[PDB]
Amino acid sequence: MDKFRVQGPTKLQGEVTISGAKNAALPILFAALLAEEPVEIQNVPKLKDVDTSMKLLSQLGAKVERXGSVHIDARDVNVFCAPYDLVKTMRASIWALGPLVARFGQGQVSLPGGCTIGARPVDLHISGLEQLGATIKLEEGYVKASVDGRLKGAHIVMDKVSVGATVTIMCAATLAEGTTIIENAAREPEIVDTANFLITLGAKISGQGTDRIVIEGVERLGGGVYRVLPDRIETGTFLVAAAISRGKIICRNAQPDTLDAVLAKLRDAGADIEVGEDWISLDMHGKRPKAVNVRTAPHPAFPTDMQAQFTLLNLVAEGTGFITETVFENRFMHVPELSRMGAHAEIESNTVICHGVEKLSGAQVMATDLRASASLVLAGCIAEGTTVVDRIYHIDRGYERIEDKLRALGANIERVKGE
Ligand SMILES: CC(=O)N[C@H]1[C@@H](OP(=O)(O)OP(=O)(O)OC[C@H]2O[C@@H](n3ccc(=O)[nH]c3=O)[C@H](O)[C@@H]2O)O[C@H](CO)[C@@H](O)[C@@H]1O
Repeated sequence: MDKFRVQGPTKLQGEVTISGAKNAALPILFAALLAEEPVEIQNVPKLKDVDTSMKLLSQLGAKVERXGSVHIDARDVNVFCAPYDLVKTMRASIWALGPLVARFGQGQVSLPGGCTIGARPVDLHISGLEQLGATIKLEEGYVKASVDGRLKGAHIVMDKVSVGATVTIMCAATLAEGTTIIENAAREPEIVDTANFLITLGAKISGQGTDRIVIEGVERLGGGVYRVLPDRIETGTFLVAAAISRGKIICRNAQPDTLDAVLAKLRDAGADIEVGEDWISLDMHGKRPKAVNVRTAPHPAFPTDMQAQFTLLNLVAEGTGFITETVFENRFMHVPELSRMGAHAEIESNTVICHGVEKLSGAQVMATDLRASASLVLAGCIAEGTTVVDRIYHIDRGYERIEDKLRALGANIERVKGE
């Protein structure tokens, strides 16, 4: 079991180049199952989930390869049951279902894996596909969908906002007969990116980025070339790294408009932030950040994917701040671990009350999920002494070369293989 051994304290400062969004690359890779011509996807991060997705697509019969850019030729896909081992290791696998039923009339996928930060049901994906005409049966952990002929467009009012289900419905709708209107659609930047990728292939979609997406189905999608947008969560993670470090960082290959809420909160924490067309700089001017109150919610509000990181920020900030997590019900797994490092926090229902301390102490901590793992590594960088983060495999799912990137900022980190 690989771990990260981190020696602190170290001030993280310098520059970092942001990789493509984990969460845009993934839905785009699965959306490629709809493509009847080859596609080249550029700026795809080298992440465990991307590798898993490529193997999954290959096992469905698509020709897949990469390198910098990922190439997919799904013309001859001929297997419609996603392999269990690949499906259970990440959340993104659920996205193989919609394209398979929309293009081939059938698809079978086991319930997905991914961070265990909640029960994470897929009822909205199922309900959406059923509204488009699919028949779905759940048996022995597999979601089995089928339709005789094409799906048919429908006016779907999502009764809960969901990033993943919005993607499932939007992608499947592109091959349906007629027009689909998705109400209460998730507005995340990755939904916009996925929609634009689909449009590149010939899909007819509008409203992406708003609560109402309209899709006019077409007979078939072609191919194309598309570059994935920057990872806003990786960007926020490194901005937080600089903030808690009382340092400065410039993030290159960034997309500032995907982070309005996060940047505003960092300014509230005392950060001096500037933005360019494709970069973001943060400078603490050597000052300890000020605690902030945060409430997570769907985009454009503060993202749940930055919650663990801001929990860390508050725990070393001046004063008391709270973070209310409204999106997932089991996303405070990092709190007990940070407490092992000297943090002062109390959990009250869906809110963590943080009381910042001057400095954390190194300790043996356990990564419990993706964003928690990144938060513990950052904690290790600023803590006094040695920190060992166990089960760091979690970090490889969403951060490309975080070890190298942190080292370039001044971190003393070593990946230790086998205890
Ligand atoms: C691979 C990927 O893109 N992952 C991101 C995506 O996941 P994901 O797509 O799973 O996020 P969702 O938006 O769907 O989940 C949000 C909330 O809706 C619930 N829900 C979701 C689907 C469903 O069918 N029924 C249901 O009840 C969830 O369990 C959760 O309580 O968005 C999340 C929220 O911004 C991020 O934190 C994840 O990193």
